[PDB]
Amino acid sequence: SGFRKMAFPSGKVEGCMVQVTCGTTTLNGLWLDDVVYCPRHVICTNPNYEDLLIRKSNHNFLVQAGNVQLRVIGHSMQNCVLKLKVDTANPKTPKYKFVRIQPGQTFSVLACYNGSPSGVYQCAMRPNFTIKGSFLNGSCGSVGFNIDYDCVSFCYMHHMELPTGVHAGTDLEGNFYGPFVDRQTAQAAGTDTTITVNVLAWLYAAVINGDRWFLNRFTTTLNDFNLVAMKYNYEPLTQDHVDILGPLSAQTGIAVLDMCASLKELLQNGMNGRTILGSALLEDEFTPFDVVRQCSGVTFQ
Amino acid sequence: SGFRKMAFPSGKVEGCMVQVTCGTTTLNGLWLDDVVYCPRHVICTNPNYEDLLIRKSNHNFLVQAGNVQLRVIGHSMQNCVLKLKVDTANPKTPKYKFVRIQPGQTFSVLACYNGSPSGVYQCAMRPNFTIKGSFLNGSCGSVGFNIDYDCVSFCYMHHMELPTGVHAGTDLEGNFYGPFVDRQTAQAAGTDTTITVNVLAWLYAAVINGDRWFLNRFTTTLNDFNLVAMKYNYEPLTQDHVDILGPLSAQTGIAVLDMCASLKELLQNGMNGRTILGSALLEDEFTPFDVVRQCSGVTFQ
Repeated sequence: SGFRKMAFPSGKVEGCMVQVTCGTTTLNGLWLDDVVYCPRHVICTNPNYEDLLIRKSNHNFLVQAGNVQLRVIGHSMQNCVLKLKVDTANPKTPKYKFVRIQPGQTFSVLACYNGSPSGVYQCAMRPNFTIKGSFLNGSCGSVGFNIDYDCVSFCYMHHMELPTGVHAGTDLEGNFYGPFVDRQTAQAAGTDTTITVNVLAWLYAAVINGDRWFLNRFTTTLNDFNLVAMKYNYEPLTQDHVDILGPLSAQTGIAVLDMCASLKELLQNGMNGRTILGSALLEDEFTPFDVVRQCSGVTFQ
Repeated sequence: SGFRKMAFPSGKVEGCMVQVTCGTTTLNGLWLDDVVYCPRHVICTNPNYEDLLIRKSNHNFLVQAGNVQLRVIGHSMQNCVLKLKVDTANPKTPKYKFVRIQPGQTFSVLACYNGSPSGVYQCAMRPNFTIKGSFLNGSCGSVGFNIDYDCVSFCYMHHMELPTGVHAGTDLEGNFYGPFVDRQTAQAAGTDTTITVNVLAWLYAAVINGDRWFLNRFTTTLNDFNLVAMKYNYEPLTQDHVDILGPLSAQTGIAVLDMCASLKELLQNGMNGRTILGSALLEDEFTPFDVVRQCSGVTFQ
């Protein structure tokens, strides 16, 4: 029992983190097999990166894997990431994939500086394709990831901070999440919404942990819920969401639409100074999979 | 910018986690050099563990380090932990120490099942010597830890769940945190308090991140604060706490006693539907060191 914002063990990823220096820019890179991936705004000198990359040489890129120097024998650009071919394959390369996630899905972030990992935390891809991360100068190139049994699914590379303090970046093929670019504009985040299906999974987690004060006798239809959800800036709930919540409904005997009715009441009345799972807010950064994982017992390696 | 419940990178610790089986009991153990540490209630068959350990043989203890079997060549008891001497030193042994923490200090937990790490999360040692963790059957033997540069400071081994759903365990010399024992009684947690000095560090983190709505013109003395703190079940604030907050006071120009006055007002009025750092509650599981680390940029390895 208990419920915590939990991240994946980060060891498999620590073994891939390296430092990349060019000119007076230093950031983090990801070393898998014989390629080092990093953001392309590491190249020298409003931008046209194809111009700038042709005016460059392999020997301009310094790459540190701990103490050991790494010898760059080739480069190329893929969308907003840079691929630096080095002469040594990473012996610590885990089984991996490059995977792009959907708004509402969660991943773990390994924040890094100068190639040295600093910390690990859990977070979600907001519906407006930002993430509320924690980053300081030099964290460029840190990656986000999930782990399934023994395989590391990389889903995110960090690129920049937006004026509101939230963060933006790309998948590992170099394609940005959301309408952002790797050059200086007045870009801003769109207006965000709350991830409805996740709030309901979190409520099931509370029931499984002995909080039931918010439960009620009422029920409601999908349509009448969504009418109330949109009033409070909540995502619509789909029939697929109702199926994905099925297993959690079974374990507790609370029908999905019954729990919707409790959420409707919580939105219309607030919590009256009570708390759920140690929180005075409705939490939306836990998916149904996350809740089942933390209450059933699944491990990895 | 941004502020997140952050844990230490867990790789150095994953390399020490092993599985220990005896009789029909299976739990996790910690493998450093040529010793495997694990809770002693793994021994067979209200208890007297010295009786039970003398009726046992090295070959009763099965130890799995991944696939490889480990050969137990000796055993001994240290307080509530068991030391199992094996014939192989762990090549992945990091530089480490065994260190006992104080209520109010934080550490990272690597939750484990059958020797396989499952997840990593941050938490605090409550003033009543419990921790609000997340654990399921089989997590016995998982450890908590801090990392300072390259050295792993182990501070916790998990032992049991208490009737309220909170957790209890020992340091790595086998001495329990708090008035709990490794046998079945009606033991319960004492009444808890809120960690005052941590709430103030969290408020400084909010100021550093652009939340200032709770700041005020007032001030207050140490004595008049503590009179209000004790009313709301808050720890007393000491002059040492005021010194430890010094550097954060400097960075922001908010005098420690000025911020106390804001906390006094927050306690007497509530937040009026506003939030601080994404939270509708006053958070008390971040220390001054934690806040400086996450806003200055210190890494490890």
